[PDB]
Amino acid sequence: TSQVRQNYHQDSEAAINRQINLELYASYVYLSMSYYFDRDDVALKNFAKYFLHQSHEEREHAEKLMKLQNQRGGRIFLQDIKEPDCDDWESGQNAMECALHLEKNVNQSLLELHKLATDKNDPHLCDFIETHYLNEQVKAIKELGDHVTNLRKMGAPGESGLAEYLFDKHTLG
Amino acid sequence: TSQVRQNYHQDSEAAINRQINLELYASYVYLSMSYYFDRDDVALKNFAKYFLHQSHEEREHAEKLMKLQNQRGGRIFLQDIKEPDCDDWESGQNAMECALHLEKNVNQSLLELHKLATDKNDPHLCDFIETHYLNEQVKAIKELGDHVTNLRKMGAPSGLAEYLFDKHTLG
Amino acid sequence: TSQVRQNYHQDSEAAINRQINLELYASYVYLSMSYYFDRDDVALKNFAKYFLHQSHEEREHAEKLMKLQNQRGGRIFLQDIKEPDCDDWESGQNAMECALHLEKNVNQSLLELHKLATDKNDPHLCDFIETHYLNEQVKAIKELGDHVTNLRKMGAPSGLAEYLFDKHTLG
Amino acid sequence: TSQVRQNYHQDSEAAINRQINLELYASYVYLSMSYYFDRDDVALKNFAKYFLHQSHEEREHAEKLMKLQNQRGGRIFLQDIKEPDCDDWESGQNAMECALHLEKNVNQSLLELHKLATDKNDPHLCDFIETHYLNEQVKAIKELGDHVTNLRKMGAPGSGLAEYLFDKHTLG
Ligand SMILES: [Cl-]
Ligand SMILES: [Cl-]
Ligand SMILES: [Fe+3]
Ligand SMILES: [Fe+3]
Ligand SMILES: [Fe+3]
Ligand SMILES: [Fe+3]
Ligand SMILES: [Fe+3]
Repeated sequence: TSQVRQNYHQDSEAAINRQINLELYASYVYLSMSYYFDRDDVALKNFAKYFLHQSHEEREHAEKLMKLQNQRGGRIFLQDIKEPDCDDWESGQNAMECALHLEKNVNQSLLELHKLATDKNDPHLCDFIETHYLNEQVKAIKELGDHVTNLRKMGAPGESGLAEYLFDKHTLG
Repeated sequence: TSQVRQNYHQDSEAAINRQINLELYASYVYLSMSYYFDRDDVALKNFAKYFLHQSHEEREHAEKLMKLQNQRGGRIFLQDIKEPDCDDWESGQNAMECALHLEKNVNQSLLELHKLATDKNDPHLCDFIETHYLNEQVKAIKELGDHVTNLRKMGAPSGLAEYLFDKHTLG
Repeated sequence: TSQVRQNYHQDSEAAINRQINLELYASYVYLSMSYYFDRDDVALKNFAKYFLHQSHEEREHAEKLMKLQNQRGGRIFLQDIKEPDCDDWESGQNAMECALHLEKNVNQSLLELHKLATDKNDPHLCDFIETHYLNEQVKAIKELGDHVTNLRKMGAPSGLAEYLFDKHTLG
Repeated sequence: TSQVRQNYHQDSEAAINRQINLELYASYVYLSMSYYFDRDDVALKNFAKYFLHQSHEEREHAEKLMKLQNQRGGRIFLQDIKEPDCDDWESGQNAMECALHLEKNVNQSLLELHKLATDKNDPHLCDFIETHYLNEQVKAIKELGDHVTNLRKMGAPGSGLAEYLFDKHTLG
């Protein structure tokens, strides 16, 4: 037992390690999407910047969980970061929709983590999750929904060939 | 009677209280419209900001009338602020047209208030209305007509029209 | 159902809409009090400013809840904003006591909202309430209690208490 | 007949001259009140400076009316400035009530002026009065009402602290 460990359940420690893996996977997914849009046959430079920014943000999320693990006296256990679902994301609107699904998945995992934390009467963990992750997920999900809605209304794939270009310039640029 | 009251008719006092309520109602309508555009399935950020700004401006018009009522020694009476007609404004052009309708309604109320003030030989009230409200209304109504016209000509409910208008006119 | 909605109970959506109406009501009450102290037969300018500031804060609270409603994927439904209980608030201490009662009623509404969010295992909502509302309410309630206590001790309805408190505390 | 005169009724010209005299009279009244509060047995410095400022503003209102008379082609006719109704203004509250009565009388004269201007179809004069005088009067009157209300609620002579505290904390 660590000299700092107090009121920290083995289940919470394990769940935190799982969340670390999931944030790493999300970073990887966003990296994949970013360089999809860097392809010369896709060439949407602001989509690529947007997703690269998201990837680095997810990496930070994971590092903050690793820090938390150590603060509470748990022990980090790392697993394979699995390859993203695909290498071709097929359009700006589809990439946005995939990111929305990903972030809702991460949110669900964090909500189950919070529920585990309350069931184990770990207020520090409940507040850590509320303070640093829950509103971030809500804000991210809302932003992705707004982006999907706009691409949809614009006719993005294919209805209007200007849609992805204009959205890249005026929303993501 | 108030120690400040001079040449201020009870009909004018009553009309000023009605106008106060109308300005507060306009503020409420604009707040409703603004957050309609903040929905994730509408997502037009500059429409939402535009209408929020108009909402705060309407609140300011109401408070200027409350100050005026007190300045002349009338007494403020507040009524319920009615909920707006819709919670769904359906489109950027529809909301712009509803705003134009609302602004012409407010203007007609202000013109009737000026006609009342004229009948009561209240030049201070006439000039209050002229100075602070009449050209404000004319400018608002011209701006809204301009907006409606551009959204019309752009083909707005072309799927790009609301997007582009939000970016380049309101943004 | 909204594309963004997740772990957001229908009951919580309805409670947030009721809270929006209550915050707007508080804004209306504070506006009414503020311009009570603006009339020439009351004439306490800093009481007026204080209550006007509170009115604008309450409007901000309402708008933040509408933003929240949209963020979570619910739909804003607006209703009449009821006229305040009085148009004449009769004294500075009485207005401060009415404001205390109002803030306590808002706080009780927020506490019931938090309990509902706890029952529905919505930790995002619980922290929204804890972050933006609960301690602001405790601070507002203590500040109002402070004001009431000083006005009570100064002998407020001594003819000087209201004037002195208006200058030396609310100035 | 002035080379600049246009749409300017003789009646309006006469009424402008009467207004000039009234504004100068108001200035004189305020001067009187100011130095009442400067005497050693009254000794309220901020009452004194408030009413002095009021006097100087009244003189400005008079001079602007003289400018208008000349702008429109009228001829200024000046008359005795009457001595004020009182040498002793009795108290801070009483002086503010007298100031309130004075401004309400000037306001009534201005409203009668605007009515005459309306009747003679003189929109330039109507707007001169609206722009420079009507809301000035409304604001002055509301201010004096506020002051009277506070003094009387403080138990001012119409508590021996009320005049002192009002002089320090409101007129300071
Ligand atoms: Cl002529
Ligand atoms: Cl003091
Ligand atoms: Fe994350
Ligand atoms: Fe918390
Ligand atoms: Fe308005
Ligand atoms: Fe509030
Ligand atoms: Fe004058």
